[PDB]
Amino acid sequence: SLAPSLAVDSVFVESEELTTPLVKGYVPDDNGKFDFDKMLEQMKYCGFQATNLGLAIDQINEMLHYDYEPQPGDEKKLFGLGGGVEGVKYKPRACKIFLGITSNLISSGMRDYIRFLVKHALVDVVVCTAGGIEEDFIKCLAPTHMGEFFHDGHDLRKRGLNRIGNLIVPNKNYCLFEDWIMPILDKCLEEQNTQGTKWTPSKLIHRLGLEINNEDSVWYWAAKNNIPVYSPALTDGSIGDMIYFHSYNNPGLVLDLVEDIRDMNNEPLWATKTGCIILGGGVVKHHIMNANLYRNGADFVVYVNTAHDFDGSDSGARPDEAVSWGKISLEAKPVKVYAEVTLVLPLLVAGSFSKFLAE
Amino acid sequence: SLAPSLAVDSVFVESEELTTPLVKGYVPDDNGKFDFDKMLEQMKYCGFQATNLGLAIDQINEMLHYDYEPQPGDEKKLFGLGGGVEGVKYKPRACKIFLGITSNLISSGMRDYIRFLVKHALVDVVVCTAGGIEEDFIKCLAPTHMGEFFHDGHDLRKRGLNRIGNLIVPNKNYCLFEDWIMPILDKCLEEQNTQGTKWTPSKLIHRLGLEINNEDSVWYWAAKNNIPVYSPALTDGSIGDMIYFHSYNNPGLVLDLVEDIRDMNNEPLWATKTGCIILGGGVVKHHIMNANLYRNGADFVVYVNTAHDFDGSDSGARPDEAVSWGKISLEAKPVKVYAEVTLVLPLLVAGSFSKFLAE
Amino acid sequence: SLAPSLAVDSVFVESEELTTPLVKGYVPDDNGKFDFDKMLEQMKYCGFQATNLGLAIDQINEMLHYDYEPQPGDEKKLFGLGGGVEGVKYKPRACKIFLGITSNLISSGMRDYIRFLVKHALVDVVVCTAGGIEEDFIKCLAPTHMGEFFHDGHDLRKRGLNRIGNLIVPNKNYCLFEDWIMPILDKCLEEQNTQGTKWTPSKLIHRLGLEINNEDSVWYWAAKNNIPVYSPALTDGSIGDMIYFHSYNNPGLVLDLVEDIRDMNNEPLWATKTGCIILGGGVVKHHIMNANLYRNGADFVVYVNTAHDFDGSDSGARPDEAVSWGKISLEAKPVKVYAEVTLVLPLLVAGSFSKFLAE
Amino acid sequence: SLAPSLAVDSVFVESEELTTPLVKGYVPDDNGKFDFDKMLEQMKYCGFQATNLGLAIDQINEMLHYDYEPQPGDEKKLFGLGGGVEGVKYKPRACKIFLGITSNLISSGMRDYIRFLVKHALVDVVVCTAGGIEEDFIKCLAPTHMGEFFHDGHDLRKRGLNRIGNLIVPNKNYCLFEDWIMPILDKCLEEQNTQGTKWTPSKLIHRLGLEINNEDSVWYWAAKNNIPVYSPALTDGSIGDMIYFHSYNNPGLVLDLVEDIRDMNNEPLWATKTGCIILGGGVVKHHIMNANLYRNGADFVVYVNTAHDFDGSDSGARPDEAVSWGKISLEAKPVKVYAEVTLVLPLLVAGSFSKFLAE
Ligand SMILES: NC(=O)c1ccc[n+]([C@@H]2O[C@H](COP(=O)([O-])OP(=O)(O)OC[C@H]3O[C@@H](n4cnc5c(N)ncnc54)[C@H](O)[C@@H]3O)[C@@H](O)[C@H]2O)c1
Ligand SMILES: NC(=O)c1ccc[n+]([C@@H]2O[C@H](COP(=O)([O-])OP(=O)(O)OC[C@H]3O[C@@H](n4cnc5c(N)ncnc54)[C@H](O)[C@@H]3O)[C@@H](O)[C@H]2O)c1
Ligand SMILES: NC(=O)c1ccc[n+]([C@@H]2O[C@H](COP(=O)([O-])OP(=O)(O)OC[C@H]3O[C@@H](n4cnc5c(N)ncnc54)[C@H](O)[C@@H]3O)[C@@H](O)[C@H]2O)c1
Ligand SMILES: NC(=O)c1ccc[n+]([C@@H]2O[C@H](COP(=O)([O-])OP(=O)(O)OC[C@H]3O[C@@H](n4cnc5c(N)ncnc54)[C@H](O)[C@@H]3O)[C@@H](O)[C@H]2O)c1
Repeated sequence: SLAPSLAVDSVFVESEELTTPLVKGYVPDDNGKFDFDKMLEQMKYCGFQATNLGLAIDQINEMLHYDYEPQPGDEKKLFGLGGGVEGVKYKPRACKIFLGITSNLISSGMRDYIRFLVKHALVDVVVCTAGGIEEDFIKCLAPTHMGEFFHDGHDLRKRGLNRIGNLIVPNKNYCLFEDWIMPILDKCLEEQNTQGTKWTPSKLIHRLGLEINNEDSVWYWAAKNNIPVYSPALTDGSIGDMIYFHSYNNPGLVLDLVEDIRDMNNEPLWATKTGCIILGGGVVKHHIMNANLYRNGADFVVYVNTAHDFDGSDSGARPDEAVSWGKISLEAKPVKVYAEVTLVLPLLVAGSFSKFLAE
Repeated sequence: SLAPSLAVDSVFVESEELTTPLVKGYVPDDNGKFDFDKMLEQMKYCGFQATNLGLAIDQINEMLHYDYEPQPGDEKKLFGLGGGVEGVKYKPRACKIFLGITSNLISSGMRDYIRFLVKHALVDVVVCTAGGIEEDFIKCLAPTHMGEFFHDGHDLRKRGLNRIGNLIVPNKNYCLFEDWIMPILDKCLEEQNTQGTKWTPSKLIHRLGLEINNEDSVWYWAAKNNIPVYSPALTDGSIGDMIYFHSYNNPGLVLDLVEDIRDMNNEPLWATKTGCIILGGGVVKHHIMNANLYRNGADFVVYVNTAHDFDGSDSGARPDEAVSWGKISLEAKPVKVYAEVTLVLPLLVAGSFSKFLAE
Repeated sequence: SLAPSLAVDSVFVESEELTTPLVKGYVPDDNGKFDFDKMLEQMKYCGFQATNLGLAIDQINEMLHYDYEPQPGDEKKLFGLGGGVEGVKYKPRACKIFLGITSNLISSGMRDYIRFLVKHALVDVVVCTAGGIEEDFIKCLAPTHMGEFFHDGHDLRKRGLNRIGNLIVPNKNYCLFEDWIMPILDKCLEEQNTQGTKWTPSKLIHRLGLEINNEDSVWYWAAKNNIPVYSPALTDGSIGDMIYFHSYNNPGLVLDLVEDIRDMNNEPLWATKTGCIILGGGVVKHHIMNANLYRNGADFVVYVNTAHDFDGSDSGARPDEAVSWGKISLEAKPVKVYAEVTLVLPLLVAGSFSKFLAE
Repeated sequence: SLAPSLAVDSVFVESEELTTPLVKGYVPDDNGKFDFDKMLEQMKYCGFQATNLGLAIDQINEMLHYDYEPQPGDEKKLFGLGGGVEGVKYKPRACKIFLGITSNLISSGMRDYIRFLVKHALVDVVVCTAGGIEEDFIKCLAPTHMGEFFHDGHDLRKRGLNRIGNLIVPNKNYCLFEDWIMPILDKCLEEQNTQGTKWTPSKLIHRLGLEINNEDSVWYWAAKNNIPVYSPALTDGSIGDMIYFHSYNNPGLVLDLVEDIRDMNNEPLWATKTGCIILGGGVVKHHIMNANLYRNGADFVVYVNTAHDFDGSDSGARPDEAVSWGKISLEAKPVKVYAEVTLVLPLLVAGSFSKFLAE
């Protein structure tokens, strides 16, 4: 017959002519050569989350390269200056950068990428939950092993093997942590009692960083570079266990949240611009983004996480939700990559931080 | 031709005869009648997450009905006794029950289901992040409104409308919270200074529950029933904001984590059995499950959350991972429902808690 | 000191006064009674996906109750008339309804809810992938059993036990299917050869429905009610296996896609309005939504699935994407519930289809 | 006091000493240099999905390098020989390789990586849904543009702009496709009528590949290298639309599934070993894995997809489920990467296919 006219008209509508960029991947070379830099450059034009990874690289580079001319009479406010450690290259920046990491990222090999950022003061403030605090120190005492996601936990428990995803922390590691930290907690309580020291999570994490005295440790580098590290639920993990058992041997330690919320929420107020790089969700994400409401919004933003907004969670909220709160500025152009961080962070570092440090 | 013999042999293997239950849904009645009780009863045999919901109902009923005969010379250790509020039905239990909730569940209408559990002391300890603490009190001052997931946050911010998923909290609600809480913080600091009171998150949440003095509030009922509520990152939210601004008007408040980790981790040690019901992930999940390591494992367990274990997160970890740590006992038969809680909790309550209370 | 003025101004902005509905859950009764109808009624005001479930119930009720006055000279075009089966209640409708289901929903106990809809001609066209076609017939020969998600597949294979999620299909079930279907395929090929019959997936599924001749079967009811069932990849499953082995014993069967794409894409063109209810994603979702482009868009739409749009997949695309294509009309108000269907479909049926049938 | 002895004993259990590999990331160089090869090499030891990506690279390299000594009297059965195109490097292999791709991967820039594999006959059989068939040809006529996930579909439709995730296909592209394909369908129907040609999806896709006659096209290279391409729902997309409208101008085309299920399910039976690389889920995943049941299982397997098994879907099923069916051999060591393919495929190619081609 003749096809229905409504179908013809609906399937074959006219379209606007577009001048936007085109979708195009990197073409691997016909001789087997593989150009990683062209691969990385084309991610922005590959679509779906590869495109968001490219936009996130762009966003971090805007943080690293932001500059301005101070108002008459003002001096320039700079960040990333470092703690003057011999031989360590630092690069001053006009944008202050906050890093949030979930604890499992320190369990993973991302620890080595994060350490690189903190060693060179390429971020200025870190928020990390308690697991990521303690496991950085524990890794200076004993390693975490490769395992598998599907191995019966009954068998692991009978062997004293604690599972974190497809990783294994033998429980002996925590006995070694106990041996290391108990004399430090004794000294901290002695200083509280005799010198009036008022402990908070950030002050304790600074002290533990100096104590571990080991260049393999992220929080050692944070302490050496005077990078504050906040962790308002610092007792939610093995450090909490150590505080628990310590307190029956030596009672009276106080760990205060109030001083640390003053200090955290004041962190974004001096800088001309702030950038936030949030790897994972939960407390570290809300703590950083809420602090940035105090300056009427973060100016540059990257989220990388596996959450989605359909459950109403803070973890899953899009950057757009944070705009409604004032936690992201009205002028920002934020980026979320929907991905597991171990697949993403290495290429983010290659495309932004490392290139910047090489200038 | 003749089909390949390897294909014949591989496609048509013999099978073992099984005596396990059969998959079978509820058959709605041909006249339009719908029997919700038969619907609920058949979930266990429907497959996929409906089956897990049925198993979770079974698991909670095992918590509610667990009983034992004390050893010679011992008395029976009971829970769920309540605070003797007039007219309120309570039901003593030999299993102690921990409830963990993410903050957004209090933003949602799940607040009414959770309030029911706390009012009747059908749970004994709650862990809830700061958002769920404050928004329960705020809802006694002003309501949260229905919105949508896709409404530009630039427009919302210009209108002072804070978005939580598809919900809206007008910022005026937080000004009302400020008016309500500032005199309380003044009094708490006065008691710290003159009576030596040592504030912790759980002690403060108890006090705020009594202060709101309103039967619509979950944490009012927790305080009246002497149900401890822990929240180790209590500053990660609007209460943190209020503490911040209060502290410039009236400095010196201390909010201690150490006493609260002693108290939290001792909560599981008296009971003959413990059950854990964890709605959502993050801090509330780790805090409860880790506490239960101190008794060598929780005995009954239900998780309901939208996370998955592939990212190595604590939120996404299966119950099997907690077994490896000793946080779930070797003899437990735990259940996870992979689902958004607002779709699940009402039917869990119908199938377990409500039926129990009606006995 | 004095708190920073920028922080004061940013945290305490003024807000617009709102007249939108309020978030409010159902309050279970203090004596243990549980009112499922009030539970269901309040889902719309509970937030997150409970709200979307309430909106989806509303959307389906709009399909079931849509009515109009024909233009002068026209008669009213009605659907849901049924096939005149004795004793079966039917309810004519002016909105034509398409149902899409993934194969695993027939493996599950949702088979009983879907059968209810098809028996009463509460939907007019179904699209279902091959697994859901064959397993409906197989369940008339032998049942599917309950199993578990975590049981080593090496052990299951050695026992001839095929796993579908937490369900088990003993391989003997497929040998029984072979015995049942081979004489039918013989007859179909005989009719092709002697009567010129031109087989398509929808024509074959109709024939298999009549052959099974069993009121337990969804596709039996579809055939009796002259509900077309499309499945353009009908060979992607056990029916494909049976066609394969049959063809070496008796070659020449032809199964044509061309006639079936004419017939599928013409299905939406007569009705005054169309509604689409898509349970799961993949082929069934694209096939139905694309067909509705031929009328310039579906008028009412519900999606229920576990996919997300971040991967660019057709499965994960929001209704908004289908609007851009013309597959959903510009005036529609579509609804997606982000959830596993076994947790959702029973309450959708209770709130819409069953209530409608009871009128 | 003294800490409870049960807590001491439970928190500080003894652990087995392990000899398994250690978690360790790549350490970016302190001068800003970034070694992509060491990055890639360390993924296996980074944890979570980076580890699975490393294992997937290993699995593909096992496919590419598998070799064997034929039994006495047999000759070696080889694959990847190519179609003798001048200048194109091919590498014979004893393992036959199946590639499955969802349609959106051809919409994306992954088209360029996939084309590389097909051009060099580094895979032997492809299964791709209809969207990925047509959009490869359409891209030879007009490009796909970059867009965004959040742009109102009402506005896009009024402009004739079809959205695929964050990509845009102007509808004019489909009018150009119509102009290109209608004379081909005319000729195919002429050959059916005058020469008895029996069209199937794979035979049509071969013909369209030769017709486009363009080295930018994946399916051109498949046809030139005699790589069969299966697509049992080939009408589920724009090719289906074109067949629809063509059939009213020129009726009688038949597109048969039966011959194509014989041919697909026979593809795995000759090779000494088979490997399956499945990018995305749905039909392409089931079609390939089910075919491999016919040889009693695939020997090497990589899945990369964003699905999870909790919904019982075929898309979300772990490799372990396919073992239960016999679709994966009992001796295989399969790998799934839980990730969006655009973030994963480039590094899979760099680590396996490209290195292999360079030998
Ligand atoms: N994970 C550990 O190693 C460990 C150890 C001890 C204590 N804990 C405690 O558990 C509690 C909760 O842990 P948490 O705050 O680190 O967050 P979490 O593990 O609850 O994760 C929060 C969300 O962040 C996202 N996320 C997590 N890992 C991701 C990844 N690799 N890639 C992308 N997104 C990811 C996910 O959406 C997840 O749901 C903390 O208080 C922590 O101290 C954790
Ligand atoms: N959400 C709010 O209303 C709000 C308000 C103020 C502050 N905050 C703060 O954000 C921080 C993180 O929030 P959080 O600890 O409540 O958890 P979260 O929002 O980070 O969620 C943790 C994980 O729990 C799961 N989850 C969340 N909601 C779920 C749901 N409805 N159904 C099933 N699973 C769900 C998800 O996997 C999610 O990734 C807290 O410190 C909180 O105080 C939240
Ligand atoms: N699953 C079986 O029982 C079975 C048996 C034989 C053959 N197959 C074949 O596998 C192929 C692919 O299967 P399919 O088309 O049914 O879809 P699928 O299993 O590939 O699912 C497609 C998407 O739909 C969503 N989905 C699936 N189940 C869901 C659920 N319970 N709740 C919410 N969303 C859900 C998910 O996002 C999933 O990724 C088909 O050709 C089918 O014939 C399946
Ligand atoms: N997507 C298009 O461009 C397009 C165009 C026309 C027609 N269609 C039709 O839609 C139907 C369904 O599409 P489909 O079979 O391609 O699969 P799908 O889009 O239904 O995806 C199936 C599952 O595969 C996984 N997946 C999809 N994209 C992924 C990604 N980038 N990374 C990781 N995992 C991913 C996801 O779990 C998804 O649920 C097909 O018949 C197709 O022809 C699609």
